[PDB]
Amino acid sequence: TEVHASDLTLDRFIDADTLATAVNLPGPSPELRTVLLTGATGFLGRYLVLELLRRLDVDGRLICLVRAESDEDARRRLEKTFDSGDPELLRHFKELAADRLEVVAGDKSEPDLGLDQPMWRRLAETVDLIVDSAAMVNAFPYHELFGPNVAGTAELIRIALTTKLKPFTYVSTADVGAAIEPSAFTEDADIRVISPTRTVDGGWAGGYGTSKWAGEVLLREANDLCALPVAVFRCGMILADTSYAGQLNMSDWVTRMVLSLMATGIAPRSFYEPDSEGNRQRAHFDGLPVTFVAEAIAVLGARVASSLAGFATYHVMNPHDDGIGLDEYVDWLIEAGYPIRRIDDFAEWLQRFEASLGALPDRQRRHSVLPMLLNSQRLQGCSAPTDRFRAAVRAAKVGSDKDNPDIPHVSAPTIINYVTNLQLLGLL
Repeated sequence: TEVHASDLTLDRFIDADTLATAVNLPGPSPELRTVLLTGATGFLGRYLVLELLRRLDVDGRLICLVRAESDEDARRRLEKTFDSGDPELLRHFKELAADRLEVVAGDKSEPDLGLDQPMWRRLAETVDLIVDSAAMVNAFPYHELFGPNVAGTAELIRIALTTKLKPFTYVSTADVGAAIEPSAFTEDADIRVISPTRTVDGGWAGGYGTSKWAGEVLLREANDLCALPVAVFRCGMILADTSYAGQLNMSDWVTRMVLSLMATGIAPRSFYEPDSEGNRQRAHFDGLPVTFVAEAIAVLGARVASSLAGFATYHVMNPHDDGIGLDEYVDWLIEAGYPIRRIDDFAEWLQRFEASLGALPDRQRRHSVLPMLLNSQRLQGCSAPTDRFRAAVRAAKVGSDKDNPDIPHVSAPTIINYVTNLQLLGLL
């Protein structure tokens, strides 16, 4: 069935009194004291916990909405996130969280975020910035129910419109642009103009692209109606990195592939079409380390709450023409001494690869790329533009290198860290 942008109007989710008051609500406080974060337990979210606490002053407070039976159960579920076989991760967390961290039980999709009236009112009064982080990022079994998704974003927008206007940071995805003409899929575009309609299946469930799309559309509406300051971050593939050990996005294509290449021992000569002379063509994989992405999001979203007016979208992606793609990742694994070899003919590799995945133990096979079965050599970022995000990264000096700040390149230790992590997790 078809869902239209024109149908995702705020009046269908938020009461008129709230919407009317919001037009005359005082514009945001330029002071960043209290931040509300959703999805703190997620892969990206846990990194945003760390980065948002770093941005906050000694008088600052981060409030994490977490799914649980009680606040004790929520605070513990999040404590366990940073107690994952790395003592340095736990030490940074505890230090940064000390007296500045509040964790509350609740569901984004439930009315009032599943919170008591006094808590909800307190949040509406005090919150200076809302950060809406996708609990699942880049997952293969991505199957989100559209109803609860959309209702959730509307509930966050509602708290952003209630007592004072709140800057809203929304984690989105590059997949929003899957069905859109490449020239039209830009950072400046109104998502409602360039993508007026989508589809869901018969069970009202949507793919990653459609899920985030609806959120962007609703935020555009909040911007039109009420001048809500909004920052949308469309992320590409987000990579585990070496900041901490043991932090893996198990369900994404990359983690599954590294697992599949390792456990099978076999890679192809090239993942991409060879040239006329049969040789390996320059390629680029669009991946960013999670540390960078969390930092970028925390820094660029937090500065709206300075007091930057307007609707902003950023393409959080790796746009370098650096010749660093899937074949290089394989090169790095081989060079590190891992038991992986390559078959010349892509076609043979693929027949053997599929067969060999079928021979693996139950758990491995399940967390591999084998379920994703449905092709052929790839083709080669430079697809989607990154002008706004790149300028913002350089302007805000996002990253370690404060002299030449830029979007990083993927290097070998990041890839090797995938196998290291998979071993600690028992999967290899």
